[PDB]
Amino acid sequence: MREIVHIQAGQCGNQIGAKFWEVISDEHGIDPTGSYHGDSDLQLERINVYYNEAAGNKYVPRAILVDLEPGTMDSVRSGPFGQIFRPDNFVFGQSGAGNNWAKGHYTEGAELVDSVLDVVRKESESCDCLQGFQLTHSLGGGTGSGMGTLLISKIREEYPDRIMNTFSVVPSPKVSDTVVEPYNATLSVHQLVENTDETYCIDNEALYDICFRTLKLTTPTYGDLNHLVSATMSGVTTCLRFPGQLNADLRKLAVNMVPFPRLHFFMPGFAPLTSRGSQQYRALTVPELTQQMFDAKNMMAACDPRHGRYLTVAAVFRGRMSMKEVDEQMLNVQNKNSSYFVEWIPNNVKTAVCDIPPRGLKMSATFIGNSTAIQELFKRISEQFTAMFRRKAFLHWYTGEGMDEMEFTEAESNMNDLVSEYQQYQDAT
Amino acid sequence: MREIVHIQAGQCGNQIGAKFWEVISDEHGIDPTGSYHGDSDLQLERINVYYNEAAGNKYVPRAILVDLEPGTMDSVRSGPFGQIFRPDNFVFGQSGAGNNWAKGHYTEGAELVDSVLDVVRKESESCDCLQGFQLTHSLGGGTGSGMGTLLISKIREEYPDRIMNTFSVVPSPKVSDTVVEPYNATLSVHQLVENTDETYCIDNEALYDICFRTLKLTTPTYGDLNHLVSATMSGVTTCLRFPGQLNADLRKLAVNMVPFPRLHFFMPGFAPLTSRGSQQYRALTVPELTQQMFDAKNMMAACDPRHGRYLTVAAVFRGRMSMKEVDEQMLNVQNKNSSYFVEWIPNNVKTAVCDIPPRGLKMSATFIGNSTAIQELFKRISEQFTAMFRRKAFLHWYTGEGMDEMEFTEAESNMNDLVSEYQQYQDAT
Amino acid sequence: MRECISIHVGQAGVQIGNACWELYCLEHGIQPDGQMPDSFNTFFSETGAGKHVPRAVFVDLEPTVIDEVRTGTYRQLFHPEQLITGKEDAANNYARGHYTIGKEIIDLVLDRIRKLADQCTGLQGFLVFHSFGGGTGSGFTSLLMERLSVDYGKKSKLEFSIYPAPQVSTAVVEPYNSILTTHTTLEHSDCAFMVDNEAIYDICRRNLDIERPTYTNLNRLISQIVSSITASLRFDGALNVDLTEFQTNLVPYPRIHFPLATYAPVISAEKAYHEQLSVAEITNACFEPANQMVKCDPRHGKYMACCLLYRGDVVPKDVNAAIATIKTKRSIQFVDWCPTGFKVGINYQPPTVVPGGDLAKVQRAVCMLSNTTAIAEAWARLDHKFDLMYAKRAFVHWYVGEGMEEGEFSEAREDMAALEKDYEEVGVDSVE
Amino acid sequence: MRECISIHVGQAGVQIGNACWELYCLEHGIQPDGQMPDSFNTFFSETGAGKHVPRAVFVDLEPTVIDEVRTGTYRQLFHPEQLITGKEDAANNYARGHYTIGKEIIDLVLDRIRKLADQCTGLQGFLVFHSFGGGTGSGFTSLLMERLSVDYGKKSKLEFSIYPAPQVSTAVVEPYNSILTTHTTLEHSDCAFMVDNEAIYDICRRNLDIERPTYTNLNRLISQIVSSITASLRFDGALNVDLTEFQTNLVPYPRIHFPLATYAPVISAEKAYHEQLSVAEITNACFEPANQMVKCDPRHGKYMACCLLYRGDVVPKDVNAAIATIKTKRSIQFVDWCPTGFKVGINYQPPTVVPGGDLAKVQRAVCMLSNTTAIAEAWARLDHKFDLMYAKRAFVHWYVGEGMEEGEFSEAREDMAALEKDYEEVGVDSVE
Ligand SMILES: Nc1nc2c(ncn2[C@@H]2O[C@H](COP(=O)(O)OP(=O)(O)OP(=O)(O)O)[C@@H](O)[C@H]2O)c(=O)[nH]1
Ligand SMILES: Nc1nc2c(ncn2[C@@H]2O[C@H](COP(=O)(O)OP(=O)(O)OP(=O)(O)O)[C@@H](O)[C@H]2O)c(=O)[nH]1
Ligand SMILES: Nc1nc2c(ncn2[C@@H]2O[C@H](COP(=O)(O)OP(=O)(O)O)[C@@H](O)[C@H]2O)c(=O)[nH]1
Ligand SMILES: Nc1nc2c(ncn2[C@@H]2O[C@H](COP(=O)(O)OP(=O)(O)O)[C@@H](O)[C@H]2O)c(=O)[nH]1
Ligand SMILES: [Mg+2]
Ligand SMILES: [Mg+2]
Repeated sequence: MREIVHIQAGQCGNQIGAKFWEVISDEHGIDPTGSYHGDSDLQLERINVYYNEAAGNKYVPRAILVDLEPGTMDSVRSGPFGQIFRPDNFVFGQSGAGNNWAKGHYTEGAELVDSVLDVVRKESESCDCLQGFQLTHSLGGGTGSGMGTLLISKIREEYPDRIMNTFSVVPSPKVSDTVVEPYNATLSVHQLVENTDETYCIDNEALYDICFRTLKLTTPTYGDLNHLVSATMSGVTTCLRFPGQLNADLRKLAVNMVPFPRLHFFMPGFAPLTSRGSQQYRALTVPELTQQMFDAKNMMAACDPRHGRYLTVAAVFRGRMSMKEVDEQMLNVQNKNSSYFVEWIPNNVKTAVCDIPPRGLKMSATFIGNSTAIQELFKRISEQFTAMFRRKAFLHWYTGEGMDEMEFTEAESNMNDLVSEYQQYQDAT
Repeated sequence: MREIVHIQAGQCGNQIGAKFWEVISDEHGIDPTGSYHGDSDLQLERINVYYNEAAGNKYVPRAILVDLEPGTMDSVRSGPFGQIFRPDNFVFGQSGAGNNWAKGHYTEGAELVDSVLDVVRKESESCDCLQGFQLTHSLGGGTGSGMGTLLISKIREEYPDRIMNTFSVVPSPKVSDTVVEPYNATLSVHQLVENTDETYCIDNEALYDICFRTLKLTTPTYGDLNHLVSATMSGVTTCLRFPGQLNADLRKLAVNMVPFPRLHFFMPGFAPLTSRGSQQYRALTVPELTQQMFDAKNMMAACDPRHGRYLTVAAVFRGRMSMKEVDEQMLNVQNKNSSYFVEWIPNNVKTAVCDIPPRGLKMSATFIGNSTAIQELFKRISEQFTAMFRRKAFLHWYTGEGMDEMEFTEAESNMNDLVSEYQQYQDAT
Repeated sequence: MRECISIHVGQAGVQIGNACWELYCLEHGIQPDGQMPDSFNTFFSETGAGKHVPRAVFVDLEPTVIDEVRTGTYRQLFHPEQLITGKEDAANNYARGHYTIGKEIIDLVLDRIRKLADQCTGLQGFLVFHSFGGGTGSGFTSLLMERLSVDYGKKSKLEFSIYPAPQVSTAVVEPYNSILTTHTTLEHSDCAFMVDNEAIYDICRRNLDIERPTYTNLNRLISQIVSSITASLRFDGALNVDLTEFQTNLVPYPRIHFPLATYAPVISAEKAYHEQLSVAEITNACFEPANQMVKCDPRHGKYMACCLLYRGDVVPKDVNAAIATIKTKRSIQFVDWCPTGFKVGINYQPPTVVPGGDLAKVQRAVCMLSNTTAIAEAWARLDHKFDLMYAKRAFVHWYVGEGMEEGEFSEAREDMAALEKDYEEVGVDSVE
Repeated sequence: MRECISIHVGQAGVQIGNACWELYCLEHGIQPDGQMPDSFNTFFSETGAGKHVPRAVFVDLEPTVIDEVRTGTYRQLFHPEQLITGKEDAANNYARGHYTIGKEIIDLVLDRIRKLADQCTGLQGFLVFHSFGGGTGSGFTSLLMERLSVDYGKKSKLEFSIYPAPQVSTAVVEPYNSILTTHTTLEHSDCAFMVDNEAIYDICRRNLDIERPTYTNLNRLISQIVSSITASLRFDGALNVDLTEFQTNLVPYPRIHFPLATYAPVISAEKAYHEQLSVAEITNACFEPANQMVKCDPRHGKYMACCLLYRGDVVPKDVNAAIATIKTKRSIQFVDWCPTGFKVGINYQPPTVVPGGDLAKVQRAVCMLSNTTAIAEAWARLDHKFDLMYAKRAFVHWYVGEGMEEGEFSEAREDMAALEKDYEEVGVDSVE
């Protein structure tokens, strides 16, 4: 009941998912072999939401792994927890992405998407009552952008009522991994505003700061950065995998956070985050969770929330706590920060309380916040997009794959139809 | 209830506070780890006034440590009781003071004060009902003067009704540590007369005498001098941390000692003080406390109280004693020394009695006296200030940091508006 | 299974290959016999026995330098049907490279490439290692780049050329051979990397403190660049890159595909101490104008795009701090239409040390592949040397008599002058 | 993390540095190889291995004295890109130091300073160790102090010069080189400490009872002063001081920044007994006019400001008694406008003893940095020697032919005479 099909895409979407299933297996007590070595009995009550029971008390994940080159799949199956995925789910092509959106969504996307959807449809007909999908990709590359938004356009035709949320990795402001990443982002946001139901914008630059300013790490590798994202992905559905006092799911956080069907770009946050030699001086109580969420050095998107207005705010708490002390802290941050919220929505803080903490901590929270401070996120992409498109530079790699300027012009015009909404409701009354 | 936020500044304000928290922890029974190893139960009744309860029965001090160079903070965290402070409170800069007021209050003060007040505001919103702050600095240096008076100007804008007292170290008459210390004192008293509520003037020269004339020490290091100041800082709030017969606090000693809002510069005194091999010949009774306070070899300021007049006098007694024998001694010193007090204030001796002595002694007192004998303190600074300013010497280090002569002239004119008040009420009737 | 074959043309191509394939064998423990006591399946093909052969085709018109391979130490490694030779050299002549001698064995080489293309399925692209100077490296290459775009087409073709130095020129007719081979490869090549000889002499004299380097010591430093480009295919990295991804991020317009390579750190073994060599230190050694391996001042022009290829014990956070300081400097400037000008690649394997070498065992190394408009000054002086010699019609009687239209020079110069104003179109800024 | 690099210019700069960096290694147990079996991170940089290198840049125009370091005992300690040499010396010539030879390698030294400035974050200031006598120590320094105030500016620049003796003068043209290098450093330096050679001969003859000292024995006593100034950065003290704090408390006017250094106790090992050496004893040995290390009688002028730097087992109360008796004496007098004329600094670490030396292991030592107007008599006689030689236009033909305006002498002398009357402005008292 209420199953979730997990879809991965690209180099980055694999290396998030290969760390994501390492966290879920440690919450349910699953070895790298695939068996069960748990201690309690609450871990197997809702095991069907991500795991299908195989023959012989083994549980395999409901994951679908997509890439255009076999290089990243070669390291996922050979690493830890790589012997738990079913080998039929590794759907990879021999050509290669080329770090291009045209080779991701038009040329090599169509040669592969008819073979991916034989795996998506097989997993969807095996579940009892499907809740909704989820996707992990990145807007910078070619496979996570081109092949990643191609799957959503095919799924939403087949499954309209099922929810579809993506954990994107929006490119950083200062540094830039890909030279043509404004083209790979502008041609991807145009697909996500009409095909998904909610979208989690994550910046790499906001994750390098938290490992340097809060956790105080000398050498944070991508195993350290992607462990924070995987803790937030599990923190949204944690009211579905475990019983609680006030239960939520992927639909309650979709209704109460999305007021208009185009405004569904979020920013995630996690609490608590302590340093190594400073986790004993800190009083790890309930109002320590509240003061660590709302400050701007804990957001996972490189944008200051003080510039905008929070439309809707979701707080998903975990662990045995009290309900008065939640409503004490969530109200006081709405009175002293009374200007940074919005006026025409009264009482816009959503509360959800689970019962089981993550492995290691005593209690924890998860911040799922919507804001108009992400208009700075699209005014920076659309500035870099029009700076490159007006010279028609890097365009023959896109035009040579069957593409015209109307594909670009209707993409940039749609983004300025999105900026003119977040600027509108920030000043409405 | 009635919490106190402790702020430190400079090289001297750290080495007083690093000895100050060593005395408070020995009164409440706190190890250098941070746990509790007490014997009675009165030590944990009012533990919240300086310590915040952490997770796991540990108590961390409510201290905020400020410096412009990391040199002094490197020795505080590595010394004894240095592992008890929270590592977020160590707010230090990389530039360096330079022993200059212009680099303390204008240039490097503004680059740091916006980061200090994120720690001050966080500790102030954690307390239940705030009593008032306190500050430990020195008027000679640059960080304790420039950065020290910059914090008071920012706090008094945010928290007007809360009390603000400073434990300054006024520079000595004969020797001089800093060459430009009249500039660093005259530009600091101009800030303290309009921003603090009471101020404790302490001279180094008066502390070298007591270790040489009274305690008879061969080699008094600064561990020996700063142990006397830290015993007086705890002796003011000792009626707040422990129950008594006639209770006081930082507000009763602020109302009853300050008749006019500019006259709030005090002089502290402590009793009893015995020598090493002479603490058995002395009858340590109640009138031995009285005769050791009022004589001029026990004041902590290098100024003779016989030249002036006591306006208000506070005596804070500790230990199980009787109330008649207090009022016997406090009255007889007001009849035989009838000229050295003032005429237009009848019965100007304030009494406060606690119940718990310091660790080691049977009973003790604390003298908080106001006087017009500190007009000798400002007639010596203003004489040295006008002796240097009329040649305009050492002035391009101040003028080169954005400063004019009107900053100096309105500072020296304010001090002569303070000398003309203490000379006025000494001869009033 | 991302395979890639490499083609070595001319004497400058082969003597780079003898130092490249020396390096690939030592990274995977391959003996000179091909034996060894997976990830290396890209540049090799394990046979039925335990023997590995390279996916390389050496080709030359003279049998001198190929007999070094057939008689030297790496003798049993190469398949003897790959080492294609000829009777007589082209001998500093583009016409003998493309019309007379090159037409006689071009059918034999394409037969050998197609026998190496059929046993691979993840064939990304090619690697042509040639030189603009000689006859075979220019004439036979310009014939070869035509025959590959006809047959294959979609595969990303890369070139590691040897650009002629501004002052040191061995052959006299290098302005003739450089223009005629760039008129032809401009339509077919996708990215042609530039490496100059004279700038490597400036590095080996100053940094390594070797007063007398030979061509062997120059081929060691070239093969370190060749390794660090194809390092992401042969190992696992935190942020990989492929050969299809170089042509997308460094070639903005189809006429501008001439980057320049830069490697760091290049220091001696006695100087390998005394300094810690962090990524914030060795990244600025790439953009320093004294360590670039093409004799062109980068402050004369603007950087269009750059590609940093880190390898070794490299922290991904400290890369982000190292690139961010470069965009704050004032001597380094980018073009106005390119706000995002970096391609970042991190690999885990540290660079290995060939024995008998001069560089030391380090923990990290950076290969920069930057595409700047500072090369536009270098194309101007090469067109200035071509206009001086052709005004007197010097050396033309060799090229006419070997089957070439005399007016083909006038068609080559007008096409190169069209390339010259294309950098002027890029370098200007925009209105509003 | 309060870091500080030091620059050694000229032969007098280097041979002080060979006795300074001998002393810093022995205080922290550093081997001559740089190894050792924290607090010393100011004057070193620990690399990836367990090896520490100095933050020093030796520079000289002649390759003679630098080859002592490259071949001697302290060979593996210094980074070989720091030891910057030249072909030919300036050879007692300010014009070759600033116009001809100094202009050819000034771009190389600033590149090496900027590579040591980027890896530090608590960089307080510099330490230029030069001499007024020679060509490189004066000409190349005056060029160097211009290039640092342009680039850095805010950092406190200190100098430990070697002031020429009133009677003992090795070079003949020392009145020419001293004026031309003081006309230039007057606008850029913040505090230039004076140490004279002849006054150290008077101390080594009388106090230490050594009849024949060499330049090695003089460089031991200089480096003790260099250690005691930077002792508060490298260790913990009861009352510290920083290099930014010297320029604030000793330079009252921007034209008067010439103090003089004085060290005590300087006694032999056989005389290390028979006396107890308390702080009330050794403080008056500093203000005694026979132990000052500049040949200037301090009773002719007035003390503007003084800086006592105690170190060792020093009681803070007994310092207060020791300074208070000095202000009661009658021969010691201060200027009228400065009532508070002392800067006090106490450090805990006792001064160490270099083996093969002449001073003994003591428990405490005082370094005095006093700024007096008794140096104004010394500037008068140096201007008296300059006016005698320039009246006959002697030695001018060397300086004109090496690229210098002939009237620049007349601009230098009028600026120095303006410095001469500035001490007369200070020495007078005030009305009322
Ligand atoms: N980098 C590098 N360049 C080399 C080397 N040997 C020769 N060259 C350069 O190659 C050019 C000469 O052309 P070659 O490659 O020898 O001629 P070819 O293409 O083999 O053909 P022929 O002229 O017919 O023999 C000059 O620019 C030389 O500097 C070498 O070992 N390394
Ligand atoms: N304190 C000290 N002074 C020295 C020493 N050796 C030489 N001097 C002084 O240095 C001056 C001579 O000038 P140099 O410093 O040697 O000249 P230079 O700057 O190195 O450059 P050139 O004149 O070009 O060789 C005289 O005043 C000497 O007394 C030494 O070991 N210690
Ligand atoms: N957080 C995170 N981002 C990554 C990781 N690997 C790659 N990325 C990001 O992914 C983007 C590059 O796209 P990529 O997925 O490799 O290309 P594609 O395979 O063609 O889709 C850049 O924005 C990188 O910052 C990783 O391990 N963690
Ligand atoms: N009582 C006492 N005074 C001290 C101590 N350390 C320094 N001082 C005094 O502090 C002043 C020097 O100021 P300092 O704090 O070092 O400079 P700053 O850091 O720039 O503020 C002088 O008046 C010293 O006498 C100490 O441990 N105890
Ligand atoms: Mg050849
Ligand atoms: Mg010399």
